[PDB]
Amino acid sequence: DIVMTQSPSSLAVSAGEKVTMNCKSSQSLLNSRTRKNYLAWYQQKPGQSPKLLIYWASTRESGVPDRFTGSGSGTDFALTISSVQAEDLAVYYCKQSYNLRTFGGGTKLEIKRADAAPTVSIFPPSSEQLTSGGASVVCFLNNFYPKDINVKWKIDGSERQNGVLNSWTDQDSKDSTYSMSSTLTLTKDEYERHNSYTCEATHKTSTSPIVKSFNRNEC
Amino acid sequence: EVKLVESGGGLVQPGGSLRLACATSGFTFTDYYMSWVRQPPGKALEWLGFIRNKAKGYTTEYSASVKGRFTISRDNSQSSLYLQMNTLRAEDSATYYCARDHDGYYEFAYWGQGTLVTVSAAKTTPPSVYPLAPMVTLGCLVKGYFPEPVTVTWNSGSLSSGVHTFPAVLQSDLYTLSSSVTVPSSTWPSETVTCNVAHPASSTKVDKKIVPR
Repeated sequence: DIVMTQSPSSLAVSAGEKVTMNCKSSQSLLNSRTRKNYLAWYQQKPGQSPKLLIYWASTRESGVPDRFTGSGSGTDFALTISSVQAEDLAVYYCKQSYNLRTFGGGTKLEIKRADAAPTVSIFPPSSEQLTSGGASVVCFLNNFYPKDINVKWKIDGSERQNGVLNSWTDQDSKDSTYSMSSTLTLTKDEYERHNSYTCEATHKTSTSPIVKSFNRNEC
Repeated sequence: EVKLVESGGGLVQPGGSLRLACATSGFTFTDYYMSWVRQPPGKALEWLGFIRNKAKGYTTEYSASVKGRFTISRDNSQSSLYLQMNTLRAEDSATYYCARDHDGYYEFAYWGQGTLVTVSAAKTTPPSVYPLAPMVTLGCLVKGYFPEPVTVTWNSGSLSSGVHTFPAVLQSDLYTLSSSVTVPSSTWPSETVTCNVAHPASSTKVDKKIVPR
């Protein structure tokens, strides 16, 4: 029951910058027999299993690049990355093995990049979904930066709040962008009452929303 | 190659039990300590327990959160590790990883791919798969399934770049997710594009061609 506390929660930094994140333990991790601090750092990239980077506080695992460094002793420790590359995108966790094992809560490493406008696409209900009396209208808002964004749905000039589920990817390693999905679901009845469907997207890359639309009558 | 493959997870009723197996090869199994760690969707890693190597008589330790309820053992002839999990609750819903810890030779710690455990009284249900027709962006709607995971590829995987697949979102015991893919407008609709959906839990494989207009 040793407690581990990590900070900050997250950070965002450009390809090439240097960074440092910290880990504090509720008691000393220093072993009197070996004179080693039993503290280790893991990297978990999105979708993947954690990988060991550093152990004994500052010894680099085989095959690991030396831009990764860890430091500290006792109850305080740190991990440093010198020239963050785009593939460092990941959540970093410390882990004590002095007595049993305990992970920290993790620090998330976001990659900073040039602002980018979402590519927005809209898709009317498929005829096979209509066949079973369901109607889902789907908006993709792809490859934008930064991450924060607001989606509004309009039906025949009137906003719709409800029936809408949004989902967000994790940052892409390959280009450092975010994407988002926004699904409006209705009954097939409700769908055929109205005409024009519109998702409007508010991103700091414009004061005007990005709008894409379809009219049922044109399908 | 050192391999570790977890199995024995999936969907399980509250109060039920599971035994996770981790099948190992490529290293002298008996010389290493082995650990189990879990991670609920979106949350931090959590150490569950280890078992020590042959030199230490294969003794065990557990975190405070599972001690008394889960047990680890190993089949040292077959090079396999186990996690027995009793009286499961919604808190146990997570990915479970097998890890090789340490002990012995020249060169790495290694982790399996993990297995998803979902503790729920909702029942297995297959997805409905819908094509999303209009550089051009197509997609696939994967709707109405339980439990996670599903896997979505484009053209049996041959389209890999320009693919986004969004995390599923649970509502009324059914997940929905979508996948988009972006091609050159010059290639579709001349060459076809097909979304392939696999939902192992219901033994579902579906293909769905993206047909224009």
